[PDB]
Amino acid sequence: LPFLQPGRLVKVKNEGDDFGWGVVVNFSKKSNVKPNSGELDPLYVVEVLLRCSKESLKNSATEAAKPAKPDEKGEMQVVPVLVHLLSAISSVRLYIPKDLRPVDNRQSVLKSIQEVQKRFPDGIPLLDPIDDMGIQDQGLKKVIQKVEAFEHRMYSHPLHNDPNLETVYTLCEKKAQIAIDIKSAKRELKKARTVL
Amino acid sequence: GVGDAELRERLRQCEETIEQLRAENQELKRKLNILTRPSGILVNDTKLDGPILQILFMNNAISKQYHQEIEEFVSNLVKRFEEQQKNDVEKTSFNLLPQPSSIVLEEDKNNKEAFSVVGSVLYFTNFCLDKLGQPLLNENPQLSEGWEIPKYHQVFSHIVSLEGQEI
Amino acid sequence: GVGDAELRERLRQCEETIEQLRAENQELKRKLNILTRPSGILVNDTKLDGPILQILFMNNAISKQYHQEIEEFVSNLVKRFEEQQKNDVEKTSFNLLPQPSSIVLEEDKNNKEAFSVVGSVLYFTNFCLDKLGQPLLNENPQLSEGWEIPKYHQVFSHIVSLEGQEIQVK
Repeated sequence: LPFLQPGRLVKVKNEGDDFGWGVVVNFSKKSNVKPNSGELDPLYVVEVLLRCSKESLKNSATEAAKPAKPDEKGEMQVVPVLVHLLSAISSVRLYIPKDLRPVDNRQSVLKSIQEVQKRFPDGIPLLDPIDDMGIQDQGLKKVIQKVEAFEHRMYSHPLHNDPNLETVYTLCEKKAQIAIDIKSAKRELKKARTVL
Repeated sequence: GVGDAELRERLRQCEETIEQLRAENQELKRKLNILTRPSGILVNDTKLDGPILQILFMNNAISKQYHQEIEEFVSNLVKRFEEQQKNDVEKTSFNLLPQPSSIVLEEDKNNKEAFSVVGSVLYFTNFCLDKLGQPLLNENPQLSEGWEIPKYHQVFSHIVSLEGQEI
Repeated sequence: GVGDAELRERLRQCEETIEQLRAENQELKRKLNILTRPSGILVNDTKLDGPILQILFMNNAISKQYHQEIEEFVSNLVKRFEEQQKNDVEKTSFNLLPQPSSIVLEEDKNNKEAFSVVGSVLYFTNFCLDKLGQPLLNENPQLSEGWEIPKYHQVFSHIVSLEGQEIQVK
C-alpha cells in the first residue's frame, strides 16, 4: 500500500490478455456496497490509466475490457481494476500532468512511457521481495530457496543452450492442450446417459 | 614433503584471499558511514528537533552549478515552516512509521525513536527511481501528508475481476 | 603428525576468519540496499543524462508535508537550465572528484563520470554535516561554479605567523 504512488508503472493480467504498462492514478479501500452473499474480507480498487481500444470506449458499458490491439493505435483512459490483478510492480515514477482530462497530455504520457522503454533494454527493474518491502515472515525463505534451486538446475540444463527450444516448447504446449481437451471430452462423455 | 609444500601453498593462497576480502570490507566501510551517526545526540523536541533531509549531490553540471539555490531552498523551507500555529496539522492522523531501513548506529540505550530513514528517490529529469514507498495511515489515502491525487474523469463503471464480484 | 594437526587447525581457523569476512561481505550489501544503481542504463551523454541528486527523506520530521514543492522545484530546475542553456562560449568547465565513493552496483555505458556521489550533507534545523565538500577548479574558489564568498572589511594587514616565520603578505 505505501508503494502505490501515482506513476508506479504497474502491470495487469486478469488471465485473459495483457494490457501493458500503465501508471497508477489513485486507489481506495472501497468495500462491497450491498454485499451479495455477505462480506467478510475487504477489497481494494485501484484507478489506473491503461490503453484501451476505440470499440471498448465507444460503448464503455458492457464489460470495460478488450484493450487495444497492435493493429490499432488505441486510446488511453483511466480504468478501475482489482488489487489482486497487479502482476508486476515497478520502481519508476513517470511525472504526471497537473489537472488533465483532455487528449494531448495523455499522448505525452504515451510518449514518455515510450522513451522510458528505450532506456532499460534488458528489462525494467521491478523490485526485490526480500529487502525493499521489508518482509520478516517465516517461510518465504523456504520458497525463495526453492525458486533459486529450480532455476539453478534449469539453466544448468543443456537443452536450454540448444536452439529451436521455443518450437519444441510450443509443440509440447499444443499436445498438452490436446490431451486436456481429450480428458475433458471423456469426462463429459462419461455422463452421456449415466444416472441423469 | 611435496604434499606438505602443496598444503602450505594452498594455505597461503587462502590467506591471500582472506586479505583481499578484508581489504574489500575496509573499503566498503567508507560507503557504510556516509549514512552517518556521529554520537548520541541530545534532542528534546521529539519529531521536531532533528534532520529534515539528506541530499546526495551527484556528478552532473546542473547539480554543481545550480548549488546555491538548493541551499537557499532548504533554508526558505525551514523558515516558512515556523509561521503556522494554533493548529494541529503536524500529523493529525497518528502517522505511524512505514517499514524503514535505519541508519547504522556508530559508536565513538535511549533514543528508540531514531532516524529510521523513510524514503529515497533518484531524479533523471524524465522519471523518478523511487524506493521505500511513502508513509500513510492504515487506510483512507487522502488524509496524509503527500499524495496529491490528479483529477480524472472515471468514465468507466465496471471493474475488472477474475470471476464474479462485479461492480 | 603434530605438525599436520597444527596445520589443519590453522586452516580451519583461516576458513573461519574468511567466514566472518564472508558474513560481513553479505550483511553489508543488505544495509547498502538504499543505494541501487539498478541495472544497465544507456547514458549517451554526461552533461544532460544521469541522475541529479539523491534525497533521503527523514522520519520524525514534520517538514515532510512539503513532498510536492521539492519535486516540482527539482523539476523546474531542468526546464530553467534548458531555457538558460548557455550564452554560447567556448569553455571546458570540467571538474574532478574530491571523494571517489561511487554508488555500489548490484547489477550482477559509463560508471565513473556518472553514478558517483560528489557531495553528501545531513541538514538540521540550522546545522549541517558536510564531509565531502564541493569539487574545485584549479584550487581557486574565485571562479568555481558553486562556491560564493560573503563580503567583509578585511583590515588586518600582516599575519601572525608561527615562531620566526614572518611572511610579508603585502
